[PDB]
Amino acid sequence: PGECSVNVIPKKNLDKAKFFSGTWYETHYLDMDPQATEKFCFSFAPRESGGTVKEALYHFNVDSKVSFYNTGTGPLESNGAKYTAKFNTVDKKGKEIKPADEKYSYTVTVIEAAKQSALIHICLQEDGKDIGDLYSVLNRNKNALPNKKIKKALNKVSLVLTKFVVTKDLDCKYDDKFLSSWQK
Ligand code: HEM
Repeated sequence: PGECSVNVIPKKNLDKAKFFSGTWYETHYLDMDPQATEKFCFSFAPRESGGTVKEALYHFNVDSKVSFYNTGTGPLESNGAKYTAKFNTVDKKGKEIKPADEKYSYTVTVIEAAKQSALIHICLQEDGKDIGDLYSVLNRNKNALPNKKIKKALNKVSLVLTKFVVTKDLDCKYDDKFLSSWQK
């Protein structure tokens, strides 16, 4: 069973306006499938209004040199640092090229945020059942190292940063304009 991790604790009192703004780059990631060894880069632009999150997602497969673009939309939980979204597929210009498949969703939890850093966890689900999960360290700057608060959050749940894949040395290609222009 590709079971999602337990003990994923949403940050208490996340500053919403701060987190749900601008562009976040993944700097480190830990796919919980040890055989998922394809190198990836990721960036996203999450926005929130009225209790609904609308975000633009960008992945880049370093192995295959193929990128894919998604948008996700879903309700923010009352705790303010977790949301479950449905997603579609779009092209670089924002047009839908594949509609949302109802049977798929994902759940994002913001575990910690400090200064220019954040730590999130994503659980992918098919029909409300776990199909896989990933932790990611985020930063406003592609090359930056995480704040110590991020490490403390990882240690609370027996993870260490060395187990994460480090992005900065890979041949990432980003579409920063797709994200910068999100909702403009
Ligand atoms: C907010 C954070 C993230 C969200 C919401 C997210 C969302 C998604 C979604 C919806 C898919 C499925 C796309 C599809 O099958 O059509 C996907 C696939 C995938 N994502 Fe993420 N992702 C996030 C972060 C990351 C990060 C940080 C990495 C690694 C650096 C990553 C690696 C992957 C991989 C390896 C796949 C499988 C792609 C394939 O089938 O070729 N994701 N992600």
